[PDB]
Amino acid sequence: EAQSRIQDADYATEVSNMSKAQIIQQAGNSVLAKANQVPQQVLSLLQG
Amino acid sequence: EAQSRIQDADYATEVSNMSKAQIIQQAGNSVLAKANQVPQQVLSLLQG
Repeated sequence: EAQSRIQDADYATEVSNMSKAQIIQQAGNSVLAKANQVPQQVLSLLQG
Repeated sequence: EAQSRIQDADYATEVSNMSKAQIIQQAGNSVLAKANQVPQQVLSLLQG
């Protein structure tokens, strides 16, 4: 029982952790796509 | 007489003893099955 106390992660805790990690990752990927939408306003200015 | 006083267990006493022992054994086995119904709720948590 004491060894179980020391070891044996709580599935509730790591389930919540991975869920929020996955959402943060997807948010980061979407924001990365928005930021990698690099300025083409420079291209727009170029022909002006 | 004296040897009978020393030896010769009381059939009433050991009949009662084994009866309650058998009941305790059956109760322990049923509770053991209930406990060995080891957490599957973690499995439910996973797909969420």
